[PDB]
Amino acid sequence: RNKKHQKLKHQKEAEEEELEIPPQYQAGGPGAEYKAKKAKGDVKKKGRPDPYAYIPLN
Amino acid sequence: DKLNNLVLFDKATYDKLCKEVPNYKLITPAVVSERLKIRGSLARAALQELLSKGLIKLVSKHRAQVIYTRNT
Amino acid sequence: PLADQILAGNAVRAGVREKRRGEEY
Amino acid sequence: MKLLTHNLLSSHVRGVGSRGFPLRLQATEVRICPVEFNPNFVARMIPKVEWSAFLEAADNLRLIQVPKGPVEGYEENEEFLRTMHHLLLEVEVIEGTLQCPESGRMFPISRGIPNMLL
Amino acid sequence: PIKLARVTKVLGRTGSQGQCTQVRVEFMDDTSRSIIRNVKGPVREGDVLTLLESEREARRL
Amino acid sequence: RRPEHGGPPELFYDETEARKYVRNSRMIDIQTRMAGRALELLYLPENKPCYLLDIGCGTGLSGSYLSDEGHYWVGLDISPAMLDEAVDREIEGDLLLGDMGQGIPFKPGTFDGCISISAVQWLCNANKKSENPAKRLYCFFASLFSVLVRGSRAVLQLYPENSEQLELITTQATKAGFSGGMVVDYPNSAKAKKFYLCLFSGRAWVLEKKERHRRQGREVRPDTQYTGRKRKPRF
RNA sequence: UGUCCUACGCCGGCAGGCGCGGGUAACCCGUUGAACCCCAUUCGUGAUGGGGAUCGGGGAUUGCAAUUAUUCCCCAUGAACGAGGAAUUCCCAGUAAGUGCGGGUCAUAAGCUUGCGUUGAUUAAGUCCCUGCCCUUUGUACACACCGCCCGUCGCU
Ligand SMILES: Nc1ncnc2c1ncn2[C@@H]1O[C@H](CSCC[C@H](N)C(=O)O)[C@@H](O)[C@H]1O
Repeated sequence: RNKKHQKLKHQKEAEEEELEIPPQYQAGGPGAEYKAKKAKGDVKKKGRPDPYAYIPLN
Repeated sequence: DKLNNLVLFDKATYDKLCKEVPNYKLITPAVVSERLKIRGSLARAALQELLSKGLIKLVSKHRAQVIYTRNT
Repeated sequence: PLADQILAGNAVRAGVREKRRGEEY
Repeated sequence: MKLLTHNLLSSHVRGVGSRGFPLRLQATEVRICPVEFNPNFVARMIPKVEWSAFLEAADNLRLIQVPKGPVEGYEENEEFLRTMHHLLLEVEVIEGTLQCPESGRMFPISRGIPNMLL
Repeated sequence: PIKLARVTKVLGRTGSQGQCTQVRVEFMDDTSRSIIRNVKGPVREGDVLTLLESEREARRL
Repeated sequence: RRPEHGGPPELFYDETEARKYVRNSRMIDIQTRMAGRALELLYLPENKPCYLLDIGCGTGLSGSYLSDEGHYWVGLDISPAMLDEAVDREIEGDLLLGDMGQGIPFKPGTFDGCISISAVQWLCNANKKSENPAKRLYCFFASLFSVLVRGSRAVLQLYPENSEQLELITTQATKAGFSGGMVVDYPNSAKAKKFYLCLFSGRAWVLEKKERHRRQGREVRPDTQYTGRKRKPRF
């Protein structure tokens, strides 16, 4: 129950950013590979550096 | 900073307590400890010492809090 | 009625909610 | 206070922006606090600043013995760099006052933090 | 000036989370004035309240 | 629940709060750690004493880190008590008792970089009636954009309570002229969820036909691996 | 709960040994003499008589077997820890929390999971702001779709 809470909390984060984007264009101009299947947490990789998330600003 | 309360009575401290303590309108080991820079055991022992001379009136006594007052 | 609509839009609803929370011998 | 920071300082008042700089300084308590001398930072801050700002701020702070021009070099002149490092990064006016020329609002440097409130 | 006024009837719970109460409030010194106020805490009829600035009326949908 | 929800930042961070702040061992550790990642994320010229601006210095924890790295800085704070204890810690960089939302008072193009550790989440809540969250954020971001040497990055560590907070901050920054993004180091990790707004100032045909015939409601051959396969070359 | 629970006597300071009895059980442990609590003493704002980890030595017990310490006792050492930037759990009355005691797992653990009593509250009797789920209406907004731009410049074969 707390898992669905957390998951769609992140979903609402993503949707509110994606709905910020069009008025941002009008009025003006994330850990997916680092997710661990076996456990909640953040596992290091060798090809890529330590875990991060880049969401660029327009 | 760090407190430096005294463990045995100096002369000036002993004189000023013997002429100032029996009129505070509040006699308790904590308050005399904080206004005379005295560690609590010495302040306590001085308080039953002053009670032994009859200069200090006890009004209640407990294992956690013993409280006194002036005679008149 | 327009007066009723304005008054109800400017007031707060209240009342109905029943919350179920919580010897001789 | 550092002289460099106050001579890059401006006024945040809405009307005077963005030409309210520079501030007219005042001193009543001067101290010297040692600061590590990195000549790279000195040689990089030399082209950045208006030197007439140094003239006017030093004349506000009673002091005259400064170089009169941009002292550009490869960090070879130890005595100019050392003296001007003393003037900016080591001379600290602990207590003082500031007034903006275009608004008149007062800012007290009170040991040793000036005030920038509304 | 500090004013005192009796609650007459409670209108109901107001606010986003239901944290306030909108209520009918009348003065005692002049029992003619009648105002809407919103309050924090449990209220009932007969409670009397200390109003700091008694001009504006509370307003929440 | 949250220090930000308490109320006005100055009134919240009083002398009592300031004393408890420097006494907190976690505060010391987490703030120095976050300032380390901040100075790394912003790409300051390597082997160069920089000139950064501490937008939220507080006790001078992030400031002391910059002093150790050799980077001179200027502090900004709304809490008088916190600035008093920061100058009692004898930090190298200068301090200034001012409001971020009001505006940073420095010459456009003065600071090469800006360090902001846990201070911008306070600008999204109107503690007064005159206070306007959107306006306050925008004015601060516009001032920062100008004050910062056009090109230098302004790392902005924040602790968002919701998406609305982040949304407001990002819009008021992008429209003020600030470009870049946000690096959420360890995003899945919750105790290491660190949001840093880095802001520089410069056969298939046969399948479709069989589904057509299925929707039309006539008899259709069952769908197998031999649905569309060339029987032979044709001469 | 108990044919391993144990009363009682002796020895040892303590873990623990020896003997002799009761209990297949509201009969014996057991009038279950529990802990917090209450009373009195010492300590005095000091990483200290708070805090106990990690270590050195010795003794005992269960087992074929204790070494990488099974567990217990004694002496010594006194680490971090100054009420936790920040994500979040549970909860409306004998309830939360403080405090001890039992059952199952077990030749010996204490460590899980289940129950019990003792002392005993703050806030609240509301709301749909977030989350979950359920409904009703709707597919008119935004998105998808539709059209349009679909990036431009030179250079040789
Ligand atoms: N509008 C504003 N203007 C200036 N400072 C502000 C502000 N809102 C919040 N702050 C500052 O934000 C700080 C929160 S704590 C910042 C200190 C930092 N974590 C460190 O120790 O390095 C407070 O010191 C407060 O003064």
